[PDB]
Amino acid sequence: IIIATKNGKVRGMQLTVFGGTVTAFLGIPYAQPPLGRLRFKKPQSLTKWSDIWNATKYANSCCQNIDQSFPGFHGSEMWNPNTDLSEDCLYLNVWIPAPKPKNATVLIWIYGGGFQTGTSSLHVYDGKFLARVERVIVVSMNYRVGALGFLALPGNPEAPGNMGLFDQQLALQWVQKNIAAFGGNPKSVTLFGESAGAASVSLHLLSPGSHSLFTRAILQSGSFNAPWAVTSLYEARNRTLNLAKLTGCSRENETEIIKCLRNKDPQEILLNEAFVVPYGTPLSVNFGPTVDGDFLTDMPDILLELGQFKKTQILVGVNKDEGTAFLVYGAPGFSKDNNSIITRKEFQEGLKIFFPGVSEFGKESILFHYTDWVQRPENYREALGDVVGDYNFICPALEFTKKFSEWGNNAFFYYFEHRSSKLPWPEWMGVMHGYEIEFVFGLPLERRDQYTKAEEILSRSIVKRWANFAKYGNPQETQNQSTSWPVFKSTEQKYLTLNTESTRIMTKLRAQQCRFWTSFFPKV
Amino acid sequence: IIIATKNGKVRGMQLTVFGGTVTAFLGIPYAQPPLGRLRFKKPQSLTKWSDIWNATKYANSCCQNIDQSFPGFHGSEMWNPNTDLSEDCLYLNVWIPAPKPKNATVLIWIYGGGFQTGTSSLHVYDGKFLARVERVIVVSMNYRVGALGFLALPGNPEAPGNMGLFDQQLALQWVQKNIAAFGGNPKSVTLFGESAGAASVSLHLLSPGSHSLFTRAILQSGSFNAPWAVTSLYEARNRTLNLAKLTGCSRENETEIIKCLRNKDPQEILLNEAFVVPYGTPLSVNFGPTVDGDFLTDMPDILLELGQFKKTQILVGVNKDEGTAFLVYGAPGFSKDNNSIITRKEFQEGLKIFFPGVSEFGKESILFHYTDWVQRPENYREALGDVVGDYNFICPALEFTKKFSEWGNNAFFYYFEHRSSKLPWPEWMGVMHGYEIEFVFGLPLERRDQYTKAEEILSRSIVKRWANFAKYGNPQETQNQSTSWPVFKSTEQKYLTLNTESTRIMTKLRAQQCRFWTSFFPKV
Ligand SMILES: *[C@@H]1O[C@H](CO[C@H]2O[C@@H](C)[C@@H](O)[C@@H](O)[C@@H]2O)[C@@H](O[C@@H]2O[C@H](CO)[C@@H](O)[C@H](O)[C@H]2NC(C)=O)[C@H](O)[C@H]1NC(C)=O
Ligand SMILES: *[C@@H]1O[C@H](CO[C@H]2O[C@@H](C)[C@@H](O)[C@@H](O)[C@@H]2O)[C@@H](O[C@@H]2O[C@H](CO)[C@@H](O)[C@H](O)[C@H]2NC(C)=O)[C@H](O)[C@H]1NC(C)=O
Ligand SMILES: *[C@@H]1O[C@H](CO)[C@@H](O[C@@H]2O[C@H](CO)[C@@H](O)[C@H](O)[C@H]2NC(C)=O)[C@H](O)[C@H]1NC(C)=O
Ligand SMILES: *[C@@H]1O[C@H](CO)[C@@H](O[C@@H]2O[C@H](CO)[C@@H](O)[C@H](O)[C@H]2NC(C)=O)[C@H](O)[C@H]1NC(C)=O
Ligand SMILES: *[C@@H]1O[C@H](CO)[C@@H](O)[C@H](O)[C@H]1NC(C)=O
Ligand SMILES: *[C@@H]1O[C@H](CO)[C@@H](O)[C@H](O)[C@H]1NC(C)=O
Ligand SMILES: *[C@@H]1O[C@H](CO)[C@@H](O)[C@H](O)[C@H]1NC(C)=O
Ligand SMILES: *[C@@H]1O[C@H](CO)[C@@H](O)[C@H](O)[C@H]1NC(C)=O
Ligand SMILES: *[C@@H]1O[C@H](CO)[C@@H](O)[C@H](O)[C@H]1NC(C)=O
Ligand SMILES: *[C@@H]1O[C@H](CO)[C@@H](O)[C@H](O)[C@H]1NC(C)=O
Ligand SMILES: [Cl-]
Ligand SMILES: [Cl-]
Ligand SMILES: [Cl-]
Ligand SMILES: [Cl-]
Repeated sequence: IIIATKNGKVRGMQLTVFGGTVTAFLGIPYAQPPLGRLRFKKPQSLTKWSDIWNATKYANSCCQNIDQSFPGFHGSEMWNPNTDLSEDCLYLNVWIPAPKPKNATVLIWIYGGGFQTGTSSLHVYDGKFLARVERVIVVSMNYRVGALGFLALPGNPEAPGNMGLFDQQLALQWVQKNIAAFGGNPKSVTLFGESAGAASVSLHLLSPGSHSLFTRAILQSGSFNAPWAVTSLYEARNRTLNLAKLTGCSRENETEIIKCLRNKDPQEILLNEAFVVPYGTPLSVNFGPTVDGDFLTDMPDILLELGQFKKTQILVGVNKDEGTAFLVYGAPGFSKDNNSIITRKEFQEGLKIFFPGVSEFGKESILFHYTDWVQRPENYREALGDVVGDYNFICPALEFTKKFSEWGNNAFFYYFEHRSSKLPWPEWMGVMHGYEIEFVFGLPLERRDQYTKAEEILSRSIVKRWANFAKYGNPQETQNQSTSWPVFKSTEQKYLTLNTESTRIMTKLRAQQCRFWTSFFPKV
Repeated sequence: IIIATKNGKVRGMQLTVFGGTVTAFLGIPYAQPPLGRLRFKKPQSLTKWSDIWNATKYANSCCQNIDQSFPGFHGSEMWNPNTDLSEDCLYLNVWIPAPKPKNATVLIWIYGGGFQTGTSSLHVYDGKFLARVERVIVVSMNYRVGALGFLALPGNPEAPGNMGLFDQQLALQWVQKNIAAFGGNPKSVTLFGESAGAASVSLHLLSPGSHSLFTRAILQSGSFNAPWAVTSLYEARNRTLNLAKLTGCSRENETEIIKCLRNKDPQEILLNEAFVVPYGTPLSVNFGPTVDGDFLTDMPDILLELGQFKKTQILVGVNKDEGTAFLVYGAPGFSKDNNSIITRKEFQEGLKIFFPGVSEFGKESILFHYTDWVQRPENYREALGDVVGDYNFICPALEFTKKFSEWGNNAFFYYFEHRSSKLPWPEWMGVMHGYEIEFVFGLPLERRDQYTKAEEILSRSIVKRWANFAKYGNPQETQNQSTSWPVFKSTEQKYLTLNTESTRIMTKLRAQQCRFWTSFFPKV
């Protein structure tokens, strides 16, 4: 099966899925390889080829450091790249239903990884189930991460910042230009992403250059107002300068720093990324989105507050235990291989790990809010995970949702509270960050895969809600006497819970905690 | 001029005021002298006399410690008793217009003094101007203060607690029974009081036994939810026991403690009051109102929250610099005789003076809220006064007013921001606690008295607003193109400013500060 695109012909492959067929185009190029003089620059448009480009396997993932904390452990290693790393990584994937759809709604996935890691080729991002079951087209792209994606010297087109966000945007344009040839509708495009991919989705809502490149947006565990999501101009300069220093690239002409940096081996850039900050945390985002005056015209908090964003429906959600994953990457007394009962003093040390440049009064105030017990051995263990999850993910998603909904548009908020029966991490970690993704992509619809029946049904329903959101702007499941998902409004603040037992309409998720993070904490 | 009362005849005296005449009955007894076996007991009803009781001078003030901090200084000494002290102090005063009114509205004054001091005979509480100018009747009473008024052993009728509040109540009853004989209307009775007298007024709103004894209420700089106004059952026991210890009255039968205490000289009781707490502040209320199960049936915060109070109009207000008066009674670096520029470290020490049993985190949180400057030498001096005024007076009055108004009734809130031209305290102390009182009582209407013309006019208007509140439930001045005083509602929270220049309608007095005291601080 060959499809003609604006730039040339591409050949896909056929896949058998659930007694049916999906056509996959894995590894289509969508920009000039950002090599040599192009390193650190905005992606450049691709020139046409003749002959048939073979899109029959996943392409290279972008250069990135890897999680080596737990070698041989599936819980961590499932997130590591499963394709060669290369600066030559600007590729995308298309999954289309078979037979070819006529005008299918398009779902475009943006992976997370803290803007430092990730790739579109992970097993948990495999778009074939969605294409099979919902007759949507799924698109996913690789975008540059780390310094190669986000090194910033404000205004300097040699290293303008946000390059990885421009990679995402050029791929959204590729879909606008090319997806009708695959039977897709460019006027019915939903972005969806998780963590940094969700924060990325939220920034496309703010970027004028992305306005016309999509219809609706889904934000899983992330948004651009999360404390890790946007690098200040101040931090970004300092970090670019530290990178320069660490690589023998300290200069006077700023364009001489970049020219020098362009001569370094990709691997020398990667090795030095960790150290550009004096004290990092497990949630460090050394190189991330900045206000560059191009993709992002002003501090995004100001844009959100004042209603300067694309007016459309949003679907937003978080997981019950967002913060737990992070505790075993540096918090004292924690371990994936025991129940991690910590003491008051370990808790206090843990705050120091997660809030390194925060005043002592700042830290005691967290302690004060989070240690008024209602004792129980796991009090402290549980509080630290909640601290981390509320501050970094839940309260920001909830605030993003209130502020966005205040300008008129329908918003839907979910609280995912199901722990995978296959989860390789311990029980105390609960409903972890990243672990709704496999339900969204329909992995439990595969009966061979060892999930329970209740999980198949949960996945089926979520897949239907996401597809209905995408096609119709309303994440209902209308056929099986399902709980109706109410609009989230800043007054009532209704949200839907997602779980195998009984799905509920509830109100004001984390009301007390978020008042602390959102109103008070930003003052310290 | 002789008037027959239920208990006997009383003779008054005539007074010349503003080219007219007022009749004064100064020193009418309203209960059995609470002496001997009656010490610490609820006031007992007075038995009739024959012959004419001479009410021609102020009676004894109740026993109390005196402010000796500034001998010969008018600023402090104007508040000290100006009549002999005696346990034989249960007397009241009546000022009536001449000629005798037909059915005049009645204004009943309850003095403050932290429930430890005060008397109805102060020059600033002289009811003759009000009687002359507004043709109201003014009543005022002495009530027991300190341990003699408020010593509590819950449930024990030898020392039940709240005796001074029962003194106030028996005097309200005396007015119900006797004021028609003076030309007054028992159905048109407004209580007004300042500081502890205002807190007392607010408790009469909660006490079922006071329900039928008045119509409306005015609260100047105080309410029962202020942090100093109600003694916990816990503190009260401890304090009664410490008093016992200090006087050689420690016993086993609790009624043996009281019997012993009844043998002590009044002066030995007074001397020991200060020490019943390990650490007091300048705002200490050693012996005050308790939940006694009689005057007060439950924790007053619960009563207010749940709407269990007399449904009527209230007029509530505070002064611009409530907290300053207190700083020269123990805060380091402060003095009435210099400009009291303190440093950060003095500020911190001052918090320790005012918040002695408060966690170190509690104190830094005050510091954090109050030291974000917009530097200026008087930053710290000003912040400490604001801390003290907001916490102790302004935020509680504002909260009382919101909560009361939420049950349907009209409430009016004022912010008194005029500094007396005659104020003997320094300028840095500004618009002090206690210094609206002389405007309310019309002292500036006396032209001989050295006040400015703008002050005469301000006093005239306030007197008219208070009298209109009392007579008609609406503190308007309707004749002189005055700013209309809007109802205070918990949404808009409109208040009127009182000053010589221009009177304003403003909103949400101390919004940021009170969120701190009212929502957050009670948690520490
Ligand atoms: C801006 O960067 C400086 C640079 O210091 C860094 O040098 C880099 C090459 C890298 O190795 C990095 O780890 C190292 O810290 C930071 O200055 C440092 O600040 C800390 C304060 O805790 C000191 O302990 C370091 O000694 C100090 N180094 C120097 C040379 O001054 C600085 O903290 C940073 N500022 C910002 C914006 O956070
Ligand atoms: C309840 O009262 C006790 C009694 O202690 C007091 O004895 C009184 C007669 C009087 O002189 C008073 O000043 C004295 O403090 C309090 O116990 C005291 O607590 C403080 C703690 O700061 C200690 O430093 C004292 O040594 C200690 N004394 C004794 C004998 O224990 C106690 O604080 C108080 N509790 C409450 C309810 O606040
Ligand atoms: C869980 O495992 C961790 C790591 O193995 C344990 O934390 C260690 O405990 C002891 C003393 O507290 C020390 O030898 C190490 O320094 C600790 N490591 C870290 C990173 O804190 C922890 O004790 C275990 N807890 C259990 C079994 O509850
Ligand atoms: C205002 O007066 C007070 C009291 O007289 C001064 O505070 C004193 O200052 C010195 C040193 O700071 C000490 O000798 C005393 O211990 C202080 N007394 C108290 C109670 O703090 C203060 O210095 C004066 N401040 C001025 C002129 O600004
Ligand atoms: C692409 O795939 C086709 C079909 O098998 C093959 O014949 C062709 O040679 C391929 N082109 C390459 C390897 O570049
Ligand atoms: C796809 O649907 C859109 C409306 O969203 C319509 O305007 C467009 O022409 C359609 N394209 C097809 C069926 O080719
Ligand atoms: C509706 O329920 C049926 C079973 O009665 C199931 O086969 C189907 O997958 C469900 N549809 C959705 C979208 O959940
Ligand atoms: C009360 O005053 C009257 C009038 O002057 C006087 O004649 C009478 O004796 C007085 N009674 C006393 C002093 O008890
Ligand atoms: C006083 O006015 C009241 C109404 O508040 C009325 O009921 C009462 O009879 C009046 N008493 C007089 C004029 O004696
Ligand atoms: C109204 O103003 C006049 C002067 O025109 C003044 O004499 C009078 O006291 C004022 N009345 C009140 C109640 O303020
Ligand atoms: Cl929960
Ligand atoms: Cl359901
Ligand atoms: Cl002010
Ligand atoms: Cl006016």
